Amino acid sequence: YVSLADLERAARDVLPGEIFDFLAGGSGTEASLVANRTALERVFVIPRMLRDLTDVTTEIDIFGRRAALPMAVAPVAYQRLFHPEGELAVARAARDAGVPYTICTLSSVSLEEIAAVGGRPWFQLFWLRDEKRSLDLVRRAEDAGCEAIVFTVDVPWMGRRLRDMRNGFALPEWVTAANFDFAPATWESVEAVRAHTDLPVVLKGILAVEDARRAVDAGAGGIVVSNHGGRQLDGAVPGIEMLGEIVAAVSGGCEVLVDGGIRSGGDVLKATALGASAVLVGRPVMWALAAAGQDGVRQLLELLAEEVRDAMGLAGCESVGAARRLNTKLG
Amino acid sequence: YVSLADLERAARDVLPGEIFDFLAGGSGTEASLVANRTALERVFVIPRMLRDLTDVTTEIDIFGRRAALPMAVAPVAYQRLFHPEGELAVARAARDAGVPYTICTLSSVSLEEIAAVGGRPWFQLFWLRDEKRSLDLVRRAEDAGCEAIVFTVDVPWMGRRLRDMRNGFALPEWVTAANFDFAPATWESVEAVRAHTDLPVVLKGILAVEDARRAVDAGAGGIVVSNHGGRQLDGAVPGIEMLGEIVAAVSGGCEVLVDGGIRSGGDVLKATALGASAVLVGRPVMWALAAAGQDGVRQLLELLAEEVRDAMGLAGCESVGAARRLNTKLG
Amino acid sequence: YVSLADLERAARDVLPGEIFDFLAGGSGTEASLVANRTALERVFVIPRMLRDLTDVTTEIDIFGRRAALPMAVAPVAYQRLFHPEGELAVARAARDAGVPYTICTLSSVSLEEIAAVGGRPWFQLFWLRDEKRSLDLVRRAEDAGCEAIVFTVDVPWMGRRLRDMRNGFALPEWVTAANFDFAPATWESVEAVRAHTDLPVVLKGILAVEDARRAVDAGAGGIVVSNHGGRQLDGAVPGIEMLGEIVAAVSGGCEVLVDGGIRSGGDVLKATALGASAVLVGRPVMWALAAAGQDGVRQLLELLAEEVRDAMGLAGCESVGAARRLNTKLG
Amino acid sequence: YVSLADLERAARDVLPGEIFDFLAGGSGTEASLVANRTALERVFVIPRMLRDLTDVTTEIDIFGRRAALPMAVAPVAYQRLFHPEGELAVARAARDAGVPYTICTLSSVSLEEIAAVGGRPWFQLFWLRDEKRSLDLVRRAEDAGCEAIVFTVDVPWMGRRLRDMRNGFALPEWVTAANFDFAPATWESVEAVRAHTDLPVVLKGILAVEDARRAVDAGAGGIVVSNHGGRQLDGAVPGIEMLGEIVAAVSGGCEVLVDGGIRSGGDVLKATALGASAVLVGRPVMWALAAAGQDGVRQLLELLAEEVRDAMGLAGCESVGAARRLNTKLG
Ligand SMILES: Cc1cc2nc3c(=O)[nH]c(=O)nc-3n(C[C@H](O)[C@H](O)[C@H](O)COP(=O)(O)O)c2cc1C
Ligand SMILES: Cc1cc2nc3c(=O)[nH]c(=O)nc-3n(C[C@H](O)[C@H](O)[C@H](O)COP(=O)(O)O)c2cc1C
Ligand SMILES: Cc1cc2nc3c(=O)[nH]c(=O)nc-3n(C[C@H](O)[C@H](O)[C@H](O)COP(=O)(O)O)c2cc1C
Ligand SMILES: Cc1cc2nc3c(=O)[nH]c(=O)nc-3n(C[C@H](O)[C@H](O)[C@H](O)COP(=O)(O)O)c2cc1C
Ligand SMILES: O=C(O)[C@@H](O)Cc1ccccc1
Ligand SMILES: O=C(O)[C@@H](O)Cc1ccccc1
Ligand SMILES: O=C(O)[C@@H](O)Cc1ccccc1
Ligand SMILES: O=C(O)[C@@H](O)Cc1ccccc1
Ligand SMILES: O=C(O)[C@@H](O)Cc1ccccc1
Ligand SMILES: O=C(O)[C@@H](O)Cc1ccccc1
Ligand SMILES: O=C(O)[C@@H](O)Cc1ccccc1
Ligand SMILES: O=C(O)[C@@H](O)Cc1ccccc1
Repeated sequence: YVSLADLERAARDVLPGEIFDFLAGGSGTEASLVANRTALERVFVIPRMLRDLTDVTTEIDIFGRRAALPMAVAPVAYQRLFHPEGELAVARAARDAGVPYTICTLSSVSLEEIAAVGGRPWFQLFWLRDEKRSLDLVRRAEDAGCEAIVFTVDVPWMGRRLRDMRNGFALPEWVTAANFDFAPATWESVEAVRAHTDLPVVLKGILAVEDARRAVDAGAGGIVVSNHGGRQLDGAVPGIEMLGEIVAAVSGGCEVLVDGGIRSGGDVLKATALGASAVLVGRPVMWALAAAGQDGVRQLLELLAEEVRDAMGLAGCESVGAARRLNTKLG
Repeated sequence: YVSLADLERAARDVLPGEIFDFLAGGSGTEASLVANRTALERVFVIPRMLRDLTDVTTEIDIFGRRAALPMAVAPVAYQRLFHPEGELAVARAARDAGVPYTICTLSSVSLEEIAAVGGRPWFQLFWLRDEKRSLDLVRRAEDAGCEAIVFTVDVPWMGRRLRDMRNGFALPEWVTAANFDFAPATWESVEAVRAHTDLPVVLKGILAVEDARRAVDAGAGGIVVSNHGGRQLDGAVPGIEMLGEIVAAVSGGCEVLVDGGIRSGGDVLKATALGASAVLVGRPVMWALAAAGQDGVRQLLELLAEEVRDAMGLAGCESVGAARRLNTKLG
Repeated sequence: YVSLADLERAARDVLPGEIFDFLAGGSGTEASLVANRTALERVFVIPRMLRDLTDVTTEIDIFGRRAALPMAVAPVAYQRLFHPEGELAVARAARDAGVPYTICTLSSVSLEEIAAVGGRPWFQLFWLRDEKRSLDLVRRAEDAGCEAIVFTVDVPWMGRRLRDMRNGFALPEWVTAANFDFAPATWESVEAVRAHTDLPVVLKGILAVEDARRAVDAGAGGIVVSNHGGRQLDGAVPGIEMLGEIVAAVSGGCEVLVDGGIRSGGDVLKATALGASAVLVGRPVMWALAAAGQDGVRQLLELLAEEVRDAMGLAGCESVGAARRLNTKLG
Repeated sequence: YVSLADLERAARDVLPGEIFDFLAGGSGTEASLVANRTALERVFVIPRMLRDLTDVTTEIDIFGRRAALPMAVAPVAYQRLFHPEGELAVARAARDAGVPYTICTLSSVSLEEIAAVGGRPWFQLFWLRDEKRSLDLVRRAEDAGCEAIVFTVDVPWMGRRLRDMRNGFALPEWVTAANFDFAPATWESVEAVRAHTDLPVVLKGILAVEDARRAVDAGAGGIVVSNHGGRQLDGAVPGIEMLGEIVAAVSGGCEVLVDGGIRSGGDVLKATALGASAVLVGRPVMWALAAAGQDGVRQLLELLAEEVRDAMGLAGCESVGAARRLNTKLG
């Protein structure tokens, strides 16, 4: 595998069609899904030359911990859909690569088992039905050693995924929500979470500038600027198109991550140059999982690591901070 | 049917080619027809998160009455072309959905029969040959219980529809202008109508900002920002491209509606976010009529209702007014 | 024929390939040729409604004479290439339509014969080898009753037409330059012409704003904002893209015409709305000539006349002057 | 051959696939490779008319010497890959055309043999492993009569060329680095070179404005605004998109060249109009070499010479300086 696109074809071959579609699809006409890629493709970097590259490092510090790359594995529900080892395969590869892994509320292996793998697990929260259970999930995650709560804020309910509707797709009987035996979140829900954990709370799915500033005011330790991979509002702006304005508005008040369509180290560089602290990567991690299990994800993460270092140095950046100071031009 | 596009294919199968073309076509090279869709596709919404969605409502008040959605059925002449029950099937489904139905001057069932169906009928006016007959049609409509006069102002004569010319298309002998046994409108014609009814007069086919302001000055209760579905001037700007500027110029002085290419609840949301009070929908209603009669239109209107509610809540809007305060970004 | 595009197909059928290519082609990679159409397609008109259309007229006064449309037939060399009656067929149809016809320096029928047809002939000048012969051609034209000298200023030499090179195209022995038994023009050449005729001198092939202003200063009675149909500099900006800026810069000091890709009455309207006094039309006139001789050109000119009137009234313009006051929007 | 594109097809026929790919390819997804052409295609020139063209000259003075065209042959490593005579064939044709030829550090014929051909050789430098050897290469070049040192500054290491990886491409045993029996460059390396030669030092691969100004401050005699033909950072902005801003920032302090996708005399004109002193041309020279050896390159250079003169005069420019004062418009 010499690009992330080799892995997509290999995943399409092995997965059942309806599962491939569950993974690949977006909501509505898939406008936002396609726009995530379009938007990245319009961005060109203006590289710097003749800088010292004797110690190029891709490491960052985030939410109290060193990460090997400015990247984390995005939350993706039900990973046993893609491979029998599911979340454990992905979490092991992430641990070994030094990349944070986001454990899902709807994980197909329990959060405690996943966290036992080690590494830098984060925990993604879907707000439940009741405040007390939501907060129980948060406490479980914190007790298990998760280092951040990734509160998903863009899913008051799920988007209408027409591929799944047409396929009549439903979870196989062999995949379950292993954390169990839901409701719209509000700012009051954010406060309830913030009051009940000492972990950084990261709001995932912020697109409006006013919401980014309120997230800081609310005591968030980060946000993820995201349209949920084009799976929520069809017609929502891509995160990458809001990122620059949002980074300027928070003015260092929280970490600002982005996701949506990141498919190479050059894409990571683009996101960094627009001001992102780090990115999330979703679908490609699942392609590598589907294609080759743990070793598949490990290979993906090594290819991304090499592509990020490559891109940084070709752009004259010895550190991620320097990459953030690069300028861009739209094509 | 899980999108409006399923219905188009079903209509293409059942209708005779030349009738499908009458419906689908525009004037000239169809530039304005295509641009209506292009323009909507360029618009992205910036959704808001974490707002109270406990009582999301799609209702609006317009021209004195509650409507269930910010939408009305556009005037489309000769609906017996598409189904034997014609306008009565459409008007019944609209009534049952709580959406206003626009009765045409060139309806293939008489305006009085259509209005007898009940619901919230509006009446569209083509200016006749003489002031007295025009005003008779208006009086008939008002006497029959129509709640607004939709004066079409963009048809001093008809556009050159090359599909129809090539097809040598002509009304079958079995469809007639059931309101009977025409001339360019002017501002003087608007005043004659305004002076002779107590109903709100809505000017349909306004694109210039100066014309929107004059419509307010003239005592219009609304306008429809529209290029007549690309069927009049070929090269006329899409309404959606003028809407924001026109909403700012009238500064609350009349309702501002838009039409042209609205094909989903996400499109409704876009129009709302650009400042529209409500939209009209034309061709898709006729596709549903052609495909499945009354029940077909009912299904379409239920799908739109669900898509509008979906979109609103995913964008953090509990009401249409809140949707109007959303910001947009062009792609 | 219900569009100008029907005529192109009919011309492609009858003409020998290499002659069709001579007609259709441009210089280089044909970038400027294609851009003429692209540019027109980006322009949308903002129509006005509810104006008096009781006496819509397409007439204009130009260079001392009434014309039936804001349009003239562009100079196109060697029209016997396309039909045996060549320039006489075209000039007769133009006369009968009330449109000025531009007689070429390289006409395949003598300028005196063409002018004998009557109508409103103009004469296009290519600068010769010597000042005295150039001026003889001008005197011949004036003596024959031509009403304007269209001095071509964008051909210091001919563009590299790769279709013709590949075809090894050469004038058949049966077509000759009937005005005979060339050199780069300069501003000094313009003055020599201006000093030797009382006719309005029109500089054809102006694209820079500074050249438009100098043309006024030089005593030109008009200019044609033009990239020579994409046949001269490959990469020259389309005239339509310079027109607005040039109209503002001359501020009524001379007539400002445009050409390049005008293929409908809607295109005429666009050019007018951008500020053109009139347009030239080239290739479509030759398609109609090739397809059906005199009667073919007559049909084209009647179709354009109807399309121009149609477009004007749909846009609320009772006169060409009103069309010039329309606003536009780029798509 | 009547365009540069005829030569590409002829090269594709004769070269082995993997060598054609080595030549044609870029890094990553080839975004920057494609963008070099896109960017040129967006540029339109605004030509001037009616200027004196009695003595049109394409000559320029650069780095102390007259060149016949505002163009040089770009450095391209290992030219014996494309033809058995390699660099000598290219250098002979360049000499005979009066165009500077850039001898590569990785030339497949020794720099001394190439320079013995005569003409205006320049020498391109890749920074070595040690300062003393780098400087030896520079001294060799100067001793051999090279007239400028083209220091490549955009290759701290090589880009990831996926075509070559997929092809498993490797230098045949019959091609060697004939100058021998590498390390990231820095500004300190530039100074070491500048201190050790009296030749103008030209930094090739500058894209940021701040780097252009520092190059002047560093005592460079020129720069080449370049993304290395899309072979280094995938996502690097095209040089042509930075050129105008960089020319304004150096304000005459050094020569500013550009490369990337120059494929015609019209493209040369575009680069000149954006402010370039001269261009480099890479891939097309290798196509002509592959197709027809020395005589192939000679034919290419004659075709470019004629296309540059053609374009200049059609645009009203009697000299390259006048071409630099042309304005442009983006399409
Ligand atoms: C199959 C699938 C399941 C997902 N499940 C979740 C989830 O449970 N929670 C969440 O916050 N995001 C979820 N996401 C969204 C991802 O976290 C991420 O925002 C999106 O996939 C990012 O884009 P990418 O896949 O283009 O890299 C899911 C995405 C996919 C494709
Ligand atoms: C077949 C057909 C007939 C129409 N008849 C009328 C009419 O009688 N009066 C009118 O004002 N608009 C008429 N319209 C225009 C519609 O009211 C509406 O402006 C246009 O169709 C809106 O766009 P949409 O079809 O893209 O939703 C007609 C449209 C179509 C397609
Ligand atoms: C076959 C052909 C021959 C032409 N000959 C001349 C000429 O002799 N003089 C001139 O000024 N323009 C000449 N032109 C350019 C036209 O006058 C006009 O600028 C160009 O064709 C306008 O565009 P259109 O063909 O797109 O309508 C010629 C154009 C064509 C296609
Ligand atoms: C096969 C190949 C080899 C190259 N080798 C070198 C090199 O040794 N040094 C260098 O500075 N640039 C090198 N370049 C880049 C060229 O100098 C030039 O920047 C690029 O090819 C310019 O674009 P063009 O090929 O689009 O005209 C090479 C380019 C190609 C295609
Ligand atoms: O995009 C998302 O967040 C959802 O698709 C995750 C999910 C999948 C399946 C069932 C429930 C939830
Ligand atoms: O308005 C801005 O500043 C960004 O939306 C521009 C942008 C477009 C596409 C991708 C990234 C950024
Ligand atoms: O777009 C419109 O408004 C017309 O097509 C309506 C109409 C149809 C048929 C006959 C007359 C009128
Ligand atoms: O000028 C403006 O402000 C709008 O025309 C922009 C727009 C384009 C496309 C769609 C909607 C809006
Ligand atoms: O575009 C033009 O103006 C030329 O093609 C006219 C011409 C044709 C043939 C020979 C000479 C001149
Ligand atoms: O800069 C301007 O104002 C015109 O070039 C814009 C334009 C583009 C395309 C067509 C016409 C006009
Ligand atoms: O683009 C470049 O500069 C390299 O491809 C040149 C090179 C080719 C082969 C081996 C080493 C270096
Ligand atoms: O910003 C500018 O001024 C140039 O990037 C514009 C440009 C685009 C494409 C080609 C050349 C120039």
